[PDB]
Amino acid sequence: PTKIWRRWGRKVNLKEKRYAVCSSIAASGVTSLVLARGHRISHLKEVPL
Amino acid sequence: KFNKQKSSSRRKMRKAHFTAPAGLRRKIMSSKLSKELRLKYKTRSLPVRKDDEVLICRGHNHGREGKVVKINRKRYKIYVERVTREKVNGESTFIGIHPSNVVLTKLKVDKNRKKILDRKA
Amino acid sequence: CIWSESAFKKLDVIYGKIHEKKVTKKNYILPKSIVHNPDIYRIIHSDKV
Amino acid sequence: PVANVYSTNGKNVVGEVEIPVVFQTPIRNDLIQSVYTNMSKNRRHPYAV
Amino acid sequence: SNVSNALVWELTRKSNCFIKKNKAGKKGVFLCDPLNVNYKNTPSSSGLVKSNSTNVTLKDGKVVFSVKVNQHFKMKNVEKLLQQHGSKNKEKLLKKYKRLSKLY
Amino acid sequence: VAHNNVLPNVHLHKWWQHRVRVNFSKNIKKKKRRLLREKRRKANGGTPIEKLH
Amino acid sequence: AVKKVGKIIKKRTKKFTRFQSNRFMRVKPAWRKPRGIDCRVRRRYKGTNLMPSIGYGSNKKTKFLLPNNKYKYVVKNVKEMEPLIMNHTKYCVQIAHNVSSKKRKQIIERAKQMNVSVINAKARL
Amino acid sequence: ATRFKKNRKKRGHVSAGHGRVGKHRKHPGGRGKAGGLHHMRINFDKYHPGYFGKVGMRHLNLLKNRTYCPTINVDKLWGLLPEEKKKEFSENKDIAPVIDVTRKGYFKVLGNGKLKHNQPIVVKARYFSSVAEKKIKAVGGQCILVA
Amino acid sequence: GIALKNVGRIKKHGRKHLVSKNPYLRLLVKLYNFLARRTNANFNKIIAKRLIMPKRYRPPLSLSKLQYHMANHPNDIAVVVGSITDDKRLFSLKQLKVCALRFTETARKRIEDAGGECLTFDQLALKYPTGKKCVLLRGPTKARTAEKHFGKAPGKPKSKARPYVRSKGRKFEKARGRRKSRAYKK
RNA sequence: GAAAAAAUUUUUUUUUAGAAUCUUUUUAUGAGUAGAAAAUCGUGGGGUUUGUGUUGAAGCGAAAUACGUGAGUUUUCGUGGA
RNA sequence: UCUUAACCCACUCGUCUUGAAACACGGACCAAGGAGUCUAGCAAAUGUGCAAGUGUAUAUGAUUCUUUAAACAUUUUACGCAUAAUUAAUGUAAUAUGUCCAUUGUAGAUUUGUGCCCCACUUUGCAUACAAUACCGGUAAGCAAAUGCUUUAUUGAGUACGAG
RNA sequence: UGUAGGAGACCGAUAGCAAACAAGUACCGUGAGGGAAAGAUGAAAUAGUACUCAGGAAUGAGCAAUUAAAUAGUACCUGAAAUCGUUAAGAUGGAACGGAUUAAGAGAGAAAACAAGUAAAGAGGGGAAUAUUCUCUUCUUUAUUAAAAGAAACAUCAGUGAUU
Repeated sequence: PTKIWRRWGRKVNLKEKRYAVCSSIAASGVTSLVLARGHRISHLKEVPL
Repeated sequence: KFNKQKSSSRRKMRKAHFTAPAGLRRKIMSSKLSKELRLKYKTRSLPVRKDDEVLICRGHNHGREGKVVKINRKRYKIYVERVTREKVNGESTFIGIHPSNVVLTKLKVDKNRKKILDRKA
Repeated sequence: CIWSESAFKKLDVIYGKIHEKKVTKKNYILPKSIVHNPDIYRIIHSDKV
Repeated sequence: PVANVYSTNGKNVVGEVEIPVVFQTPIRNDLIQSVYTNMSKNRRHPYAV
Repeated sequence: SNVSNALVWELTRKSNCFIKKNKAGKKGVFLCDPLNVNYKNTPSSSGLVKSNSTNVTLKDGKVVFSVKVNQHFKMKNVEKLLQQHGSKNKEKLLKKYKRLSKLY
Repeated sequence: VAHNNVLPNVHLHKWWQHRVRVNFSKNIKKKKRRLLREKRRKANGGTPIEKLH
Repeated sequence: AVKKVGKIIKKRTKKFTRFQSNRFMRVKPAWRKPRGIDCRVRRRYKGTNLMPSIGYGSNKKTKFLLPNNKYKYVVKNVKEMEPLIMNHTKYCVQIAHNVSSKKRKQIIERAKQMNVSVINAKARL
Repeated sequence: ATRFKKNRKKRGHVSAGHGRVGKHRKHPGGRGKAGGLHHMRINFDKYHPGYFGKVGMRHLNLLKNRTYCPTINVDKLWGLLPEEKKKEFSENKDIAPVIDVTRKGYFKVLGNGKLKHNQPIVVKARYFSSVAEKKIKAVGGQCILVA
Repeated sequence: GIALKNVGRIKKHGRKHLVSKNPYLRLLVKLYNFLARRTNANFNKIIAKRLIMPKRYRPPLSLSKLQYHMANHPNDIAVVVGSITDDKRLFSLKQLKVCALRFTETARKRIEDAGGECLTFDQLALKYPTGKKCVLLRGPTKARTAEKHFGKAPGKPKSKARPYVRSKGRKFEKARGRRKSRAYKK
C-alpha cells in the first residue's frame, strides 16, 4: 500500500537556494537565454527591461 | 476565484448543478434580455416567465420568434408556440429549447416581476 | 522579465552594494565563479597560446 | 555596464541605471534545475490507501 | 565576464525550445531559431550562439530579411541590404533567398 | 548482518505503524498561532500582551 | 538472403518471431529474448527461430535511408516545414496521421512549391 | 526516484536479479544480530572486535553537564582575533591582547603547535595543560585561572 | 578461434570523461583537452586528467601547507587542482601566486590583502601556456576520515583500521576481543 | 574553400561538412547459465515547450515497396464520434 | 506482402535438477488483473553548496496569505555532527621557543637551469608507498616528597599545520 | 469517531470505501456471523419504433418510417480475443505449425524504380516597380528535344583464387 508517510518533501539548503535565485536572475539578464527559453522577444529593445 | 469559501472543484459543482432544488432551478433558467428592453431596464438578464415572447438564436430554429408555452424546471427546458414537431406515432409535441438559445423580447409585467425590475434598477 | 526602476535599484541594495539593516540579506555574498572569463575561443585565438 | 530605463510608452528612453552586480553571477544551469526539482517536490499533497 | 559563446552553446546544445528532433526519422535534428542560416544544431549556425548575423525567413506571408541589435526588412533590394549590413555565407544566403522566394 | 557495515540497532521492533504521525501542518499551525495572538493583542485595548520577566 | 538494391544493402528480412507464437495463441508475435534453463532458442539449436543480434545492423553511412533516398520527416503543420526547404534533396515529408484534410491539402501544396517529395500523397481524398 | 531502480534493469529474468539456484528466502540466517558467538561468530570477531561482555566501573547517573569542557589548542589562539587587530599587536610591542577563552565557548587550552616568538599574550580560561602553561610562559605571557 | 587476455579488448581504468554537468567545468575540460592534444607538454595532460577527477580525490588544501611548499622558490606560481581552504593556525602569508579551482571566501580576502594573486584556470592557461615556471600541487588525499576504515580488516592482527560504532564510550566494542583481559587482544 | 556536369565563350543544374559522449579514419576483436553493468525502448500522471481535433480525436480491425539489429516507432484504408 | 509447395533441417514450453524430448512436475483456451516496495536508521559510491566549520532546529518575522499545506526573511556562545585523543576511573592530554619557522629518510609527480624541440646531467622534492624519529593517554620497569620524575620498554579505533 | 466545510502531481468501474446502481441490500448460516453482483442510447425520446404485408403467436419483411447516425432499437457507447457461422481460395497416404532457400499462385503498390526544360493556350495563384506595367510560379492540356538511373552483355584493370 502507499502509506501517509512517504518522504514527501526535501530540506533544500539555504545557501544553494540563494545561489539558485541569484543565478536564475542573472540568466534572465542574458538575451540569448531568454530567446532560447522560447519567448517571441525578437522586437524587444533590451533584455534587462 | 480568490475566496476560499466557495468550492471550485469540478465534481462538487457538477453535483450541485444536478441536485439543485426548485427555487435554485427557477433562478438558473435565466435569459438574455433584448436590446430595447436592456436599454429600458438597465438589466442584463432575467428569470423567464410564461407569457413572454422569445427569439431563438441558437439551434435549428434560429429564425423563430414566439410566445412561451410551458417551462419545465425538472428537465431544464422551455417550450415555445410554433416549434412544434410531429412524433413517430403522428402526434405533435413541442421542441425543447434551453434558455441560452433564446433572447427575450417582450416581457409581461406583474407585481412580483415589478418588484424584481425595481430591485435591479 | 519586466522590472520597475525602483525594483531595479532595490535589487542592487539587496545583495549588498550599499547595504541596509533589514533589506540586505545578512552575511551573504554573491557566489564567485569557477571560471573568470569563459571565452575559450579567444584564449585559443590569443597570440601567446 | 549601464542599462536603459523606459517610459510607460516605449516611444521614449529615460535615465540610465547601472547594471546590478547580481547579474554577473555564474549561470549554473545544473544548480537551477536540481534545486528546482527538489523545491518543486515539497509542494505536493500526500496520498495513500 | 560571466557569459560568452562557448558557454551559451553548452547551455543551449540540449535545452532549447527551437530544437526540433525527428523521432520517426532517427537521423534528423533541426534548430529553428530565426537567425539560423542553415537549420543545423551547431554553434556554426546557431542564432543563439552567433555574435552578429544575417538571415532570410518567412513570416505571415511575406519573406523577411533580419539582421542581428535586431532589424527587419522586406531580390535586388535583399541583395543590396545584405551587401550593406552583412559580414561563403552571403553567397549561400542569396541562394537560400531565391529558393525561399518561390513560396506563396 | 554482513561484512564491514556497523551493527544494526533499529528500535521499531515493538508495533510502530500504529504510532507514526506526520506533520503536514507546520506552516498552517504557525499561521494559526500568530493569528490568534495578534487577534488577542488587537482585542486588548492597544495594551502589550507580553509580561515582564 | 541479403537484399541488395543499388547503394542500399540490408542484410536481413522476415521480421524476427517470438518463439512458440506459431503454436500457442497467447504468445505475442513481436520479439522477446527467451530466457529458459534449456529451450532450443537461447541455446542456438540448428534451424529454429534464429536470434537477432546487433551485427545484422544496416551500414552506418546509410542507416535510416528510405528507398526514396531521402530521410523521412513527419509533419503536422506548415510551420514545421520551415527547416526542410534547405534539405529538400535529402529529406522527404510524411504528413502526420492525425492531420485533417483541409490542413493536409495545405501541407501538400506548400511541399510541392518547395520542391520536396511527399510520401503519403493521396491520403484522405 | 523509482524509474532508476535496479529491478527495472533486470525486469524479466526469473530471479528478479537475486539468484536462480539458491533463491531469496525469508529471513535467511535468522533475525538481526542473532548469529553472534555461534554461526556468524567469524563475522563478529572479524568486523566488531571488542563487542561482547562488560568492562569497567559503573556510573549510576552521568548527569553530563558537570563534565562538559570543550578544548582548543594554543595553535588556534591568535586566530580568534580578526586579522587587522593581530597585525596591530605585531607592530606595537608595548601592549598585548588578553584573550578570554570563555567568550568563544571553550574551556580547556591544550598545547599543539608553535606560538609567535616574543609576542606575549594573556590567556584567561577555566583549564590549562601543563604544556600549555609552559608554552604561554615561554613567549612571556601569563595564564589567569578564571571562572 | 584465438586466445588473448580479455579476448583482445584492452581495459583502461578510471574516468573516461567528466561526470559533472556543470557548464563552466565542461568548458574547462574542453579547453584543457585541446591544450593537451595540441601541445606535447606533460603539464597539460596531467591538469586535464586531474581536472576530470571525482570529488573525493581532489582535496581541499590549506594555505599554510601551500606556503611551506612554495617556500624554496617564491618567485613562481602554484597551481592546485582543488579548492584552497583557510587556516587560523597560519599567522601570516608572504604574497603567493596561486591558481586554484575554488577559493574559500576568507582565503581570497587574506591572499589579496597580503598582496598575492588569485588565478582561475582560464586565466592560468591564458597567462602561462605550458605551465612554464609553475608548480603543480595537491593536498592530503589519503587523510580523509573514511579511508581509516579501509585496509587489512579491523581486528585482524596489528591492523589499524577504525571499527564502526554507535558511540566510543566504555560499553561499546572495548571488552571481549580487544585486550588481554577478555579473550584475545586486538 | 569551388568541384563537376548540362546547355547555347555566356547561361542552367547538382552539392559546398566543423554537433567534442561529435566527425573523419585505422586496426584488433565478437561463446555464455548463475551474476554484474551500460545503452536503449514502452505505459499512468507532472512541470516546461509547440502542436493535432468534427473537412472527425482517442480507441479499435485489416494492412503497409515504411524505418529500426531489436524492443518498437511510423503510416494507408476501414471502423469510431470525442 | 501473403499462399501453398519443394530440398534440407527441426522433440512440449516453463521448471527444479550432476543430468529433461522424457515413463519428472505445472500448463484445455482466452481476456483483463497479478509479484524486490515504502519508512526508519547506517554505509560506501558519486553528484552538488559551503569550508574549521557546517546544518537554521523548534520557532519567530513578513502589505506572505487562489496557487501559498510554498516561497521569502532571522539585531555584532541554542542544539547536532565536526574541530583531539586516551584510560575502568579521580581524570590527564600532542616537538618547543631555540624561529610565521611548518621532525628525518629512500623512491617519487611538477618546476628551474646547463651543455622553440628529444636527451643526459643538474635543480626543486607534491601525492603516495615504505620506513625512521619525536611526543600524548593507558600499562610496565627504574626511582620516588610532587606541577610526580626517567636516556628505557610497551599499548591505543593516538599525533606530528587540519577536512568536515 | 460523528457531522460540516475545503483539497489533491490520488483511483477510474476486475480500480478506488466491501459498497458510483433500491449495499450492509439480495443471498447463505440453528447461531455467533458470513455477505455479493450489477454505471454509460441519443443533442433531443415533449424523437423510444407509426403504417402495410406474411404470421395462431413470437416475430420477420417492406415500395412504408424517427434520427446527422438505428450494423445507436432499449441485450441500447466503443465493441478486442477465445469460440463459432457464410462464401471464396488453397491444402489433404499414421500429428500440426515451424527454420534456412528458392517456386508457383493470389493480392497490393510508384514515394528511386525514365524524360529537366522550351513552345503553343487554357485555368489559377503570388511578389515587385511607379490601377497597370514588370517578374516569379502551380495545375491542366497539345508536341518537343534533354538527360540521368538501375539491370544486363562483353571488354579492360586491380585483388583474391582454381586450372594446363
